[PDB]
Amino acid sequence: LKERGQREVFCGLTGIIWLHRKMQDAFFLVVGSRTCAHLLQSAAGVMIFAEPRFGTAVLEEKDLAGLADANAELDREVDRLLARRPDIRQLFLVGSCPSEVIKLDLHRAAERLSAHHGPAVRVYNFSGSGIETTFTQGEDACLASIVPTLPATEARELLLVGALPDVVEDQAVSLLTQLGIGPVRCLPAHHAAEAPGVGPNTVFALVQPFLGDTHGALTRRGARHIAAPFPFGEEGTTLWLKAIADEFGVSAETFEAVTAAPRARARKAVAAASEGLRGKSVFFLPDSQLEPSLARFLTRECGMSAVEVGTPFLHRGILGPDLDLLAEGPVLSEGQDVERQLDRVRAARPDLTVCGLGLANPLEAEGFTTKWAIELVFTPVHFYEQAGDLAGLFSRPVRR
Amino acid sequence: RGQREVFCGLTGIIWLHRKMQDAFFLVVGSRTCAHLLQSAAGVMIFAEPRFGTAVLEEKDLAGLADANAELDREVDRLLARRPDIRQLFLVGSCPSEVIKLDLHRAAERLSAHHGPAVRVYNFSGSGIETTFTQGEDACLASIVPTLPATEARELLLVGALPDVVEDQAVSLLTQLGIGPVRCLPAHHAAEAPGVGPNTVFALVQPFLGDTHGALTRRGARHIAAPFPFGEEGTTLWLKAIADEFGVSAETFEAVTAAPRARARKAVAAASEGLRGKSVFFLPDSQLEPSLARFLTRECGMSAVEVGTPFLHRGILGPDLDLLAEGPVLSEGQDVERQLDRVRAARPDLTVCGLGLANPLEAEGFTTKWAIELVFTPVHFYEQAGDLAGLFSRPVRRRAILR
Amino acid sequence: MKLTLWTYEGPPHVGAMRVATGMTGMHYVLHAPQGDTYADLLFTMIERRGKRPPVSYTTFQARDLGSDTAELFQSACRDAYERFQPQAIMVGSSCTAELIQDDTGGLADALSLPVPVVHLELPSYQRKENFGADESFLQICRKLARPMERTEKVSCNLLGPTALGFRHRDDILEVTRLLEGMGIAVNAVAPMGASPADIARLGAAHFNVLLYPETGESAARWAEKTLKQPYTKTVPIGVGATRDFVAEVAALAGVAPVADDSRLRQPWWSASVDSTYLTGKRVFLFGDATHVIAAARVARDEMGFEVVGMGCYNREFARPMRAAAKGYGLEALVTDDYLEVEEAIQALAPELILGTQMERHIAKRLGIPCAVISAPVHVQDFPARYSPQMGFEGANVLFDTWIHPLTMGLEEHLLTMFREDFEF
Amino acid sequence: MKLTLWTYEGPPHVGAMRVATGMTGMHYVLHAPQGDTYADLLFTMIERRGKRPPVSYTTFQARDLGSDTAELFQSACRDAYERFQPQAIMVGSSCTAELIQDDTGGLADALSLPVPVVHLELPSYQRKENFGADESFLQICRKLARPMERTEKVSCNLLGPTALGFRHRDDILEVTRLLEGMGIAVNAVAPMGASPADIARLGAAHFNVLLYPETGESAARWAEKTLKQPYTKTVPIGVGATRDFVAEVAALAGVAPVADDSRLRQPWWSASVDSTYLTGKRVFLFGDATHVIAAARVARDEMGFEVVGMGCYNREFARPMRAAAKGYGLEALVTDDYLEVEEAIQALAPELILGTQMERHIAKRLGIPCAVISAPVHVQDFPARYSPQMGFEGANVLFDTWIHPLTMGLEEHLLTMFREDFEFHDEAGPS
Ligand code: PMR
Ligand code: PMR
Ligand SMILES: [Cu+2]
Repeated sequence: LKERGQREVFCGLTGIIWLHRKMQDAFFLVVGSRTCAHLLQSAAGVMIFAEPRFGTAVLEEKDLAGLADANAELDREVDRLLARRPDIRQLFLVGSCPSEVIKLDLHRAAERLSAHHGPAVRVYNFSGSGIETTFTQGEDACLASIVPTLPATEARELLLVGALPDVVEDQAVSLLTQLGIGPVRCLPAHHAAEAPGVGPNTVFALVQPFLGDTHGALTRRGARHIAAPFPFGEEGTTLWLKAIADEFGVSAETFEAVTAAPRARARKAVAAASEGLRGKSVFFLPDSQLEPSLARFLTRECGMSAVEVGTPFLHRGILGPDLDLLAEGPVLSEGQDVERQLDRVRAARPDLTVCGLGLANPLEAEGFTTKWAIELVFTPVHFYEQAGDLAGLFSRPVRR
Repeated sequence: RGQREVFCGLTGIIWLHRKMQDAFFLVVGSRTCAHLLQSAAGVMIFAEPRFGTAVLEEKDLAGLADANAELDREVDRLLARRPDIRQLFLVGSCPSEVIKLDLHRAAERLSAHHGPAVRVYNFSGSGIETTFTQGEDACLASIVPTLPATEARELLLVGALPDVVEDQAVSLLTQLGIGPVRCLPAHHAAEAPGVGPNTVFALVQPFLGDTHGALTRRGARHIAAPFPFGEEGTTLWLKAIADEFGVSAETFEAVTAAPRARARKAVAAASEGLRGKSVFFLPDSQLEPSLARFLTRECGMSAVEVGTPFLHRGILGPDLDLLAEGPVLSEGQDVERQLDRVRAARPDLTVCGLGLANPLEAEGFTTKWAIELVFTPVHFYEQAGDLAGLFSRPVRRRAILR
Repeated sequence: MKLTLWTYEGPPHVGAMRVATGMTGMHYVLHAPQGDTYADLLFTMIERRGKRPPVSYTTFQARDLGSDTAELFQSACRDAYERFQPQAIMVGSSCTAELIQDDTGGLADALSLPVPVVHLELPSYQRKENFGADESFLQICRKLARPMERTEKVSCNLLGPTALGFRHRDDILEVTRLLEGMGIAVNAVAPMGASPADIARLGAAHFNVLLYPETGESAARWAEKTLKQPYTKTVPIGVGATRDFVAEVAALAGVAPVADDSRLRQPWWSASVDSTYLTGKRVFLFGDATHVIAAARVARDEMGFEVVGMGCYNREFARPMRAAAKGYGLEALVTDDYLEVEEAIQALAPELILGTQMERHIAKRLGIPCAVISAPVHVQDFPARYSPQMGFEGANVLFDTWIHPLTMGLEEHLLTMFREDFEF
Repeated sequence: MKLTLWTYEGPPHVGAMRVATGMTGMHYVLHAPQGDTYADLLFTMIERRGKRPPVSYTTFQARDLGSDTAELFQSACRDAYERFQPQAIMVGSSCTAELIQDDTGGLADALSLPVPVVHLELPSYQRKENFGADESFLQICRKLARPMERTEKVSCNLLGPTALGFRHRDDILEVTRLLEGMGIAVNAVAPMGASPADIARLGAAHFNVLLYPETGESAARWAEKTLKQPYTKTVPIGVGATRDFVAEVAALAGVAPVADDSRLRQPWWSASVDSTYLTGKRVFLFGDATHVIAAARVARDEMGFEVVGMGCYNREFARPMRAAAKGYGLEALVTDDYLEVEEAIQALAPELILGTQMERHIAKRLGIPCAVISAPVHVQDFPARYSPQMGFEGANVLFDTWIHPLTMGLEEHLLTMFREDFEFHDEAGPS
């Protein structure tokens, strides 16, 4: 739904920036052209300067006018890199726009590399091109790549399917064990040691909103989805914890006792950040798909009137839980071309104008106080203890 | 007579406090000497230094006894904040001399009142008596009377020299069959060397004139040896010491043969840019002739005017004996004439004072700024080619920039 | 195929985008995949250019991989004309549409837009952004700049400055000051502030001036024949280069070589007794070819630095680079990866390495004093403060920026020396 | 009284030297003991003045007897006369020269100097270097300047600049550019570029402009009274202050307030999504009072910094500073010792200590980002590049110089946060 227009979202490879942070024993070999190489170089920023696992093998002209030579050469370069990087145990080949158009057999390449490399390096392939994906969707694809490989466990386990920082995922696990049993197995494994036992009865806890196809891939293994509004505020977090609890079985008393300290911990912080957001117009442009959750939280807690919650990729079975808390007032429009929502912003002037980084500076110069959603994925604001920090981040009431 | 550019003796404190640790220096004076310490230290003052200025406001001007009481209070406060002090120093300054605020009697007053662990001694870096490096001289010379005596042949080369070079020197010198060297093994405690009739002190840095007198007062024996700056200076120094202490030269020729080779090789490597360049040794630190002999002979230089603020010929005669008597010396110091002589003679390398350095360099003169050689290691063999290097630096920089 | 981690240069369409964003009113419409708009971030953040760069990516997806891409481009052009009304418009493709050939120029002609359209042929797999920029500039000069009457006053065009360029914005101001000081009036700076009207007026000058040969040599060479316009070779970075440049444009125009140097403090501030530890320090210059060559002419001739290394990443400019490397007695490192230069400085261990952002970062990783002189930079290196790199004030800027690492090093060395000795 | 290891101000005679060497053709014949020459080194090396500071020192090595010292002072006066050929002579006493009984001006008159001789009193034990500079300025204005006819074109006087100032050179270039771009010419920048002839012409400009109040305000008041030249008050450091200064000088001269803000980058850059992390950063603000007040306005308005503490080291300007601090919700911290500054920073724990040389080091010891916004600085902070502080280009400078330490910290803290320095913690489900 771009009306044949400029969809500002990034190609899925930008998700690799934080994925490599999550799975610290995983390398990501991207076969993109110099454009995709420049994208990784830029969007990663300071990542490049500390030996990042961001192989951006550029396919040059010799890789053109030839197919078997290309993936044979790819095999060669991979072997070279594990020679330089023996520590890596899972290599993440990723499909790029150049890789898609030249019809590179990324799956077959990953297969032969795994075969000659063995279980010591379980090289995996997925797709993160802009021809198919859009920013965060890359993380979806990357975790979906490991989903079939993960050990099959028919026992009732919980899956922490999300790349939240340690100071977030550890807190989530601690709370869940505090009220529930917590057979929590984080799907984005910190190391290959913590291989999660995905299975039929291993119901998976979805915690990052942008994860769409993830749902499908995990449900193929039988892993069911909890209809829990996304843990991103006094409503999303509380509802998510509640639903996760009753899914495994937790008394209301135990839930209240466990979440009593976090509840008061975050209520004061969110209020102390909300007065900068008290009664103003918002506008979510389709950058990264957290906007529905952000509207579910901020509109109802900090009193930010919801004008339009744009979304590049709308979902019905995943977004529904937090969709229920969403008011009908905001326009649920999907991700249009930049001109459309830009003109909407100009017409219905919003106080806060959350959008992509590319429009952030112009609309900032165009009299729109802007907060870029790009900051959201890196800054650890996806649980109870950081709900106030999220509100402070959204606040941004800079005066001159 | 005239405008003299040499700084106060407090400039001695700057390296004295580092070289003689556990020693705090109360420079009692005005805001002016306070500023001088500030600027001279430059970045030391940030690193919690062991000095400071006890400013005399108008309040502490008329009443000398009032100033004394306030100074005692200040001293107690400092030692409470600095218990590690082992020897406080009541160093006088020009205002202190004018106010005739006798810090000697003050040191008597607060000797053991706040603990006998702090041996408060008094010297005077005041610009009204001393001139620059005369500070460290005066400090160590006031140290001398409090020192104990000894009843053995003891080598009292005066410890005004960097600990690394000092360790090198004591290593080689003990290797040359010599025992007591005033080398306290830890060097972090009060050395308290013995000074008796058989004590033999070897002057290490030329500026230590009144120290020589003090040791002579204590019956100690001087060594008339050329000062250990370059190659011949260090060689003659060691040879002389070896003779007077009783050591032969046979083992000496083998002990420092390699060091002699390094010194000569490094000087030959660094004097490449220094080929017959005229040197005007402006009187700044009274250290000049010792450097001159090195330059003019073993570096291959041409001295013009090896001046000095003060001249202690008793300890300079050895060094001068190697100097070619062509180059003139200077007991008369006045920039009103020194700069004129420099401008007329057009020396290619001049050791001007820092405040005269940049102006002189603006007049087509490569200026070796002289505050280094007191502060940087330029002594003995390993650090002779280094010294030649700092001297060859200005001409090379001129060469690059034309 | 080669595993790349930090490409010194972006793809060439980034260079064309730089030229388009630099000048006013020329919409560089693109046949690019959905997501390739990442380049807009560079101009909107690192250059902090307010308005969105005047570029309209088609942003095609899995839905669009056939003739629908051609229809996308058709729309993109007609839209861009009406919505983003230009006076001149570019066409071209990224890597994806380079492979999926769509005849960009044919599509643009099919619209037959009244404003001139500049067909851009940009090989996006064997060339880089510096090329891309130069090629784009050349194509718009041959499409818009036609020979015309000389301005009655002697006048010159600055060619080379380009949006997202290392201190280009300040350097135009400095060189303009200097040229006016001599008496030469600047006819039209292109392509950093020019407009299609200005590119039309380009021919009216007496002689082009090459500020940045990387993005301007092709334009100047074409102007030499089409417009009968000589172009000066000596980019004026540093005091010596400034003197040569002054004399050169003086000869070219006909005016006296008088240039006001009352703001020159570097000759004095480096000849001072303070700057004597700087003599004979080892330096490793890396980065843009012209910047590196002029920075070497400064380091070895006005500062006293001893050049122990030298290297470049503009293969296009390897020949002058190698010539200068012989000039200083070294061997040029005409590479394009950080591994080679990293190994080079590790072997060399110069006191002050300086160059691209990578040089600074692997200086820090190696704990070596680090400065920045070349093109690839981040938002910090793009300053708000007036910091040109050419002219006399450029010489002073070079001085301070280069010895700041040195002063930091000396002060920290002292601080560690002091307050620290043997415990006992 | 106290153990002063750090003293922000210097002795009064140093300020007198600042003024003297700022001028062209003015010798500061100073009674001083041998060694008090050290300040010539400060001027020569920190500021890198080619020609040696035109000051003489009647160094009395050990003839401290009043008969001798008087003779040395007289001889030095006359020698400085026919040696350096100044158009006027400045004579005073420093430190012990105050203690020693001399008539610092009577002898200078007695030598029958044909060139004017300005007698200086500098109480060397209750005043400081900023006073000394200002008082020396007042003296040279009294002696040399004289009311004459107003220039036909409105001429503004750049009162205040001296040598060894914080960017007292790029700053006057910037202010002259703004003023002449509006149209007003400058008659004579009085110190940091004014022969005694220029001071003689100070009575022809229309309206004074007090660039740096501290060193030149007293001259400004004397100008307003005797020369009947109104003096502006606001210092144009920043953008808001610059607009105010432009309007003020427009009113004082009756001209249009046109401003060349085309160079203004700081407003737009501060108002950028790149640098919104600035909001809510406590900044400690120390240094000389003028620069601190101006930095207060900039930090609170242009950058959105929440200022936590404003102190100064010159008591002479305390009252304006306490006024401003009560404005910003704080209390001024006018002091003289570095200890109280260290304590204030320690307690308040800022994130950006904009202060003098010592505050820079206090920051580095404490690991807090540092910057220099005042007068006491070593040679490093006197750059060769065009680095003004007032004017629009001054606003740009301010922006970058203040932001650069925070960015150094951020990219430093990032490289720490990054996996290269963070492969130490791990979690495996429920541990
Ligand atoms: C692809 C272009 C681009 C550039 C220029 C970078 C680096 C950088 N991106 Mg943003 N960044 C781009 C995109 C993205 N950035 C990424 C990273 C990153 C962060 C965490 C931050 C940010 C920002 C920036 C900036 C300007 C501020 C900075 O250098 O950190 C650069 C050059 C900056 C911000 O948005 O404003 C404060 C900020 O704190 N980006 C990510 C998220 C994975 C992507 C997809
Ligand atoms: C202008 C007064 C001044 C300042 C600010 C300092 C610090 C300092 N003085 Mg030198 N310096 C001045 C005076 C003195 N310095 C002192 C200390 C010291 C030395 C030994 C050295 C030095 C130098 C300097 C420096 C570095 C900048 C310079 O002045 O050239 C400062 C900040 C420094 C240098 O320039 O060489 C690399 C050098 O090695 N200072 C002393 C010894 C008592 C003197 C006389
Ligand atoms: Cu720095």
